[PDB]
Amino acid sequence: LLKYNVGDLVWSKVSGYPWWPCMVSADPLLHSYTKLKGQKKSARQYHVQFFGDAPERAWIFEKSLVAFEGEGQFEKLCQESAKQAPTKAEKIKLLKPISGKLRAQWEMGIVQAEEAASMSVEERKAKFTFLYVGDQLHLNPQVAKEAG
Ligand SMILES: Cc1ccc(C(=O)Nc2ccccc2)cc1-c1ncn(C)c1-c1ccc2c(c1)OCC(=O)N2
Repeated sequence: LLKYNVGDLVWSKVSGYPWWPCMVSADPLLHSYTKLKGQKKSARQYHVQFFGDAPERAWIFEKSLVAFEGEGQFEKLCQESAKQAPTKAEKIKLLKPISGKLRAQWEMGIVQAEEAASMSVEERKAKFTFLYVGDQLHLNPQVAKEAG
């Protein structure tokens, strides 16, 4: 019984990065969207797209995913992440807001993710799925137009 499917929106937590808005999707080369790392039931991964103007994709462990509703969740995510931060500087980094080009990308991503959330599964899959030209990842022409 899978928690997510292609088109579902999630927040992803990767070490060294803030919680990021994402959408579960199929890996363009592997053609799967979920896997068991080492065939262990506890190490399930999902393939996700990271929302923003500079797109990326990755296999993220399900344990590092929280279903996405909106930016309102973000404050509590940082708080829960800082609660178990093994350092005070590590807790300061998590509670402090995002800066630089990363902030710009994160806000762009929140704008696309909240639009995707207001859409149905098939509408958001048709609009936000990355277009792949051989080995190049491109943003959907419409999404690229709305970003820049
Ligand atoms: C999966 C990935 C691939 C490559 C890179 C990468 O290139 N990182 C890097 C770090 C320092 C200097 C230069 C490059 C980061 C991630 C990455 N891991 C976790 N998160 C949250 C991301 C990520 C961060 C920002 C955006 C993003 C994804 O996608 C949409 C977008 O506009 N911004």
